[PDB]
Amino acid sequence: QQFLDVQNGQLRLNGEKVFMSGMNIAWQNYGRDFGNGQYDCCTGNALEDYIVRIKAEGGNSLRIWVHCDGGYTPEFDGNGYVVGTDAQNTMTSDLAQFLDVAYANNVLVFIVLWNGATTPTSRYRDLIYDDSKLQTYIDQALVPMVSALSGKVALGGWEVMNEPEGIVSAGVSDGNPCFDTQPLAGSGAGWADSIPMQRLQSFINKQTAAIKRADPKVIVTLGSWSERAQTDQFGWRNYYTDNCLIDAGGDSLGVIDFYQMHTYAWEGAYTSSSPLLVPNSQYNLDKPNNIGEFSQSGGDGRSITDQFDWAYTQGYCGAWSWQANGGGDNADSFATQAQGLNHLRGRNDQNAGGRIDIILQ
Repeated sequence: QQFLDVQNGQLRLNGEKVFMSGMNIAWQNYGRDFGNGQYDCCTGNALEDYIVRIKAEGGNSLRIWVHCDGGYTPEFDGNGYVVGTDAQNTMTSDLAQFLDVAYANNVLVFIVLWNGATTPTSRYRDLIYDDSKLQTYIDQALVPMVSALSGKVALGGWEVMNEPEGIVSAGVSDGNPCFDTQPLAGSGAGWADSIPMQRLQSFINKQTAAIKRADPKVIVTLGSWSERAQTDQFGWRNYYTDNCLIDAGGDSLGVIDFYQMHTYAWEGAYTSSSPLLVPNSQYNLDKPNNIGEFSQSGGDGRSITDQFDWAYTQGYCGAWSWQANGGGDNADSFATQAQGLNHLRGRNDQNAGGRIDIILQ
């Protein structure tokens, strides 16, 4: 049995280079889609409809978020130790149902545990700071879930945290360059909290390692809010290299498989080092790279088709637009995002992004 993997700096499925073309969902009911019987009562039909509608437009993948700010899941006891994925222990079965639908539609699913783009709830923040509590998350929620889901063919990968740089203390010197955030000074990082980089990296490293012990074939990614935290080129730094994650968390297995840069324009202009403006090779990375979020509305005027085209032709392993539910600042409509999916449908230039029309059988 074949699952999505990485070789020779390429994303591959079975023999073949593949490109992940799709949308961030990123949720239906934010932080309340999976777990606590929500999928069967309330969210499952809407969520499955996104899978179908994405595939119908020619996409082959999606990114979806689960715990978010920790406000609903996972399930914390009175002292902040985690006792399970959710109060009703439905999360795993809920995701199972979602993944079975994805398989039936030949769509690969990328699952994001935590959100770094909003301020954490105190129980979630405490997992970042207290390893004893984090280990209960790992043992009581994450490992059992990951293990149980380890045979689902449509599970493309896990992602510990969306945009850790939202909650990082930016512009702070350190003797260890892995923990030094001076390259992020003036970037707008740290809009939601000021947690040290080392603690974010450790949190990531430990959970990544735990996912890979529970499922030794699954890939893991980590979506940074801009290129500024995932390249050592252009004056930036790559905070999620094997060496930095291991330096922070101590676990040799806690390494990611593909880099993922999000990109949006600020005051109507992208950075000159935006992944929608430079070819992925200029980042000189040791893993493939996915443009994991972007949008036409959150761009500089270029069209959604221009953006998917750039990702496909200039060295990236995927492109996920923001976002299928159409909601909030910098979200495009589903219809707009569909135009980009349409544009990549049927492509299979192995010298460029590779196969779009994937078949999971």
